[PDB]
Amino acid sequence: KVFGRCELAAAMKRHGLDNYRGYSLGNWVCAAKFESNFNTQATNRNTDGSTDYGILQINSRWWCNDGRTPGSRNLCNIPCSALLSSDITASVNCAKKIVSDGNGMNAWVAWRNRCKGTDVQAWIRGCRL
Ligand SMILES: [Cl-]
Ligand SMILES: [Cl-]
Ligand code: NA
Repeated sequence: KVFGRCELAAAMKRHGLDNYRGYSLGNWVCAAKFESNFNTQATNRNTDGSTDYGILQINSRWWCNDGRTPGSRNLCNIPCSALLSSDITASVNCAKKIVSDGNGMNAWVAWRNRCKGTDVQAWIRGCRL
């Protein structure tokens, strides 16, 4: 599924991401935009053989099992394919564990490089929340 901007904001707000660990809704929408272009089916292979999955590009080395990342952990206890569903619930629940692990949203390289320190509220402007 390819979300619209306001549609995704509404879905994320309902799943409890607005101000989760102090990160306002605009941060999560901005990160999803630049990680996946709002596409729940996005995948990208990394140089170490791990793969990033889904709307928030969650990585198989630490967070989910895809059966081909040797010596990886499965800290969210999910198959990585669950992160590609049109229902973002699995992605959101796993992202909550990532953002709580100490490094906040710096875990997402695109957030660090393209959202951090910008006017992230612009990403939810005009949406009916
Ligand atoms: Cl915001
Ligand atoms: Cl933080
Ligand atoms: Na894994």
